[PDB]
Amino acid sequence: GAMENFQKVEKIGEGTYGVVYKARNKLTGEVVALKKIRLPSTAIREISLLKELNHPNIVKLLDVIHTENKLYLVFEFLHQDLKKFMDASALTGIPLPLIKSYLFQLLQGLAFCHSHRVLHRDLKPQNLLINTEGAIKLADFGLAVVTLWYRAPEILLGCKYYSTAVDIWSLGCIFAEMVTRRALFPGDSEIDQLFRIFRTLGTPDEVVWPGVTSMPDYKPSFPKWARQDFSKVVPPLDEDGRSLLSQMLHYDPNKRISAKAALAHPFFQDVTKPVPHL
Ligand SMILES: CS(=O)(=O)c1cccc2c(-c3nc(N[C@H]4CCCNC4)ncc3C(F)(F)F)c[nH]c12
Repeated sequence: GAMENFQKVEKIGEGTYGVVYKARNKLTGEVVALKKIRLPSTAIREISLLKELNHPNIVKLLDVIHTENKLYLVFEFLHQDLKKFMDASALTGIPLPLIKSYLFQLLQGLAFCHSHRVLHRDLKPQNLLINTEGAIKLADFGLAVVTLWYRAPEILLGCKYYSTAVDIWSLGCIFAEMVTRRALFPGDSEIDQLFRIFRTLGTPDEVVWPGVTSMPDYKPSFPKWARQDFSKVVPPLDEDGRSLLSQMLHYDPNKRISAKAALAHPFFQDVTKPVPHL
């Protein structure tokens, strides 16, 4: 069939959706990442739309193959991801110029996506792919144990209708993690995740987040924790970085900085594109 054209090299992982292989296209010679999804006409169209969402900081969707109760997604292959790179840089830390470069590129990717009203919905270090050229790319565009660490509070509080702000939240959480070498909000249940957020950022109220007390899963019985200083949260990040990060972690989605506006932030005045040691 269609899949005879792909020579499996190795299983590279497995997710909620399905299994990912490193594979070789026998006709093009291309090395690819191949996702097998076990099985809808709406997914076929919504995924096919991702084939046109092409940007240098988005992993390239080469092919959508719907054959025989199975959907295969053929993607560009990259050798490393940010979770593994973070782990390999634990003793030393990712140098700030590279953190900055990565954050900048990811915001370009988001800006592009968000300009087309496409949300990612599920940014996490594992799905941010890096190469030897200094590039970082968004992968695994979510459609609409699964990690909760990068989930925006409006999602946790039961907002049915996400805005692009959910991605900015997630990227802020990733930025802080690259800086501190520890996850910002490592929740192990939805309530633990929400309360970890509250313990750092203050339990939100109508002052800081108009509408919060009407949200579907908002409970008046939530404990009232006070906000901590950001200088406590992400030392030794500089004032530009902390200012940007605070704007990316605003509780209210409508106050949260956009990707486009983040790209103009003074934090990026001295941005460069270093090459990492992989
Ligand atoms: C989170 S999961 O279960 O969905 C999953 C499992 C395994 C690989 C992937 C990838 C992926 N991985 C690579 N490379 C791997 C190489 C090994 C070090 N991590 C990166 N290259 C391209 C992709 C592509 F986005 F195109 F699908 C995306 N999601 C994955």
